[PDB]
Amino acid sequence: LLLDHEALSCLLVLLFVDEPKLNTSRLHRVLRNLCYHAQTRHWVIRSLLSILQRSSSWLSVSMDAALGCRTNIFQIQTVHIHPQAAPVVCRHVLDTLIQLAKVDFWDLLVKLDNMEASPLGQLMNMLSHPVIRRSSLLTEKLLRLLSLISIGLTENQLQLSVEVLTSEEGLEDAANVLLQLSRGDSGTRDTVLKLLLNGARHLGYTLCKQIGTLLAELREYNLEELQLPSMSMLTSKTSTQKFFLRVLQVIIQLRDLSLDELWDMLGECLKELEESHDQHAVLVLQPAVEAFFLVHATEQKFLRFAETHRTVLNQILRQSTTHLADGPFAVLVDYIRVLDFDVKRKYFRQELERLDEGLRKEDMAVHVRRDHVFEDSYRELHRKSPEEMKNRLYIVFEGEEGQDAGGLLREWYMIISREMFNPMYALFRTSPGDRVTYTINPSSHC
Amino acid sequence: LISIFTEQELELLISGLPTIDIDDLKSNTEYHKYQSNSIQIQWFWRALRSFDQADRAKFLQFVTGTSKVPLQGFAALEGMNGIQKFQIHRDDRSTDRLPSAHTCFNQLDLPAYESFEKLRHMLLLAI
Repeated sequence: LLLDHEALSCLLVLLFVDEPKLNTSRLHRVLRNLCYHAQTRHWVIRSLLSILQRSSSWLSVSMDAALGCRTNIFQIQTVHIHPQAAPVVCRHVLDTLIQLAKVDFWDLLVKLDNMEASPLGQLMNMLSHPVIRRSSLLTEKLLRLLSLISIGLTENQLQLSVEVLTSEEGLEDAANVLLQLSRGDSGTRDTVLKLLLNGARHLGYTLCKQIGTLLAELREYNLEELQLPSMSMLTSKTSTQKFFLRVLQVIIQLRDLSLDELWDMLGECLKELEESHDQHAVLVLQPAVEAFFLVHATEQKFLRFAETHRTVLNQILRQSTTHLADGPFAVLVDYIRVLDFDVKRKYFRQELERLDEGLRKEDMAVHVRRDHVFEDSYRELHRKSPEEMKNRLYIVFEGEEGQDAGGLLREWYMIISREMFNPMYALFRTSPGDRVTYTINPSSHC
Repeated sequence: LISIFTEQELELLISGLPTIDIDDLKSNTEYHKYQSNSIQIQWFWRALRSFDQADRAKFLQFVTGTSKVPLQGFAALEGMNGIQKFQIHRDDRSTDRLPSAHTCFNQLDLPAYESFEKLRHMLLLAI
């Protein structure tokens, strides 16, 4: 027992006072080092968690909380924290708890003033309490904390409401929590999967209601650009589309949802957007399409979809910076008629760079004579490796002046593509029908 | 990885998408059973103008056998027997079959499709 509970209480009072200057990382490292002693750790954490629950004269600490309101952080009459200061006491305590997770107090505190795995249940209950559930920052920190600690039914319901209701990093830490819980028990896996499905069905039902208003309003728009107000609640960053897709990506990450009323009305809605002669107007349904192709086309029906909306899914992909062969729409790589030429060209060049991403490319000289370029290049390269060809070639003509290498390369390629069709090399001959094309010269054995 | 392109698209990848002077082609088109003011021909020009550069190139490949645009313009469009202009023929066969091409004559046989939309659909499905 290096330090007593009164000295620990004096240190912990520093978490309430919000001073920017104060070095709270050093204070966290002091508490961390003190918390190597198991009894100190246990009392410290039980106090910090009592501070969170109680957030949800020496002790005269005035925090400027709002306009014209300078609150006292402590109301002593059984010691309460004034709810204006609470979100800061929460923020500092969760900042300390994240480090202690990487690695009585009130009665002592009034005595002054007059002069991992078990409490995971409390930290999951904390999600219900209003100062936390309001604040996206405190929620993100508490979720990061839970995601570290994870390394019951209501407590998972409260963790899932964090996804069905409102933080991409905090909800990816919530995904980590829900995964690492499912690693724990088949029973928590099952209850959290089925309650994800329950929430995803609610999200799907209300998404079908929203798209039903959108489609109806597109009917009323045509029957007489697209800024349908029903679109606002789909454009929104916090739209049920993004919630539905997030939840489905977590379900599919746990696998290692019957909604034909949604999928067929997303269908007729997309068809009625495409018939309405606007293009980016589809993109307000891109995440619902990506959910459709997540739930279907499991690692057919998605192909009839991609057929009847082919040019639309191409507009989607062309607009999307999601890498065609790294995103969800990768499955259709092998059914290639469902992409645009320039989409396939982009896919080509990105997949080519992915396969060749390990090769460092250098610059590489090719020394040729203006009158012999073809044979000098053949001698230089024809025994070179593919990876030596993959180097950036720069061509030097003997004694010629320096010039722009890009124009000089374009000239070199032009001259080579010409010399290919000199009959002296016997590589290519014109089609006797067309007379402008070229095919292999069957007299190249000369 | 190259097999994602079609046999058309590989030409468009190696030699690039051409710029089609539709005015030069139209000025160098021969109409055999259609006429220049036939409704299917006005539909043809509307369709081909509505087609993107790649579908125009695929049409040029469809009718000439290549995407190569003649440097001198389509007045210099070659066929098997010297300069042969692009040419549209009415295909008096059933209009439930695609147009058909005889590229050595730069010849299109084109059924009398009943509507702009249907003609456009059939041509786009051909290319």
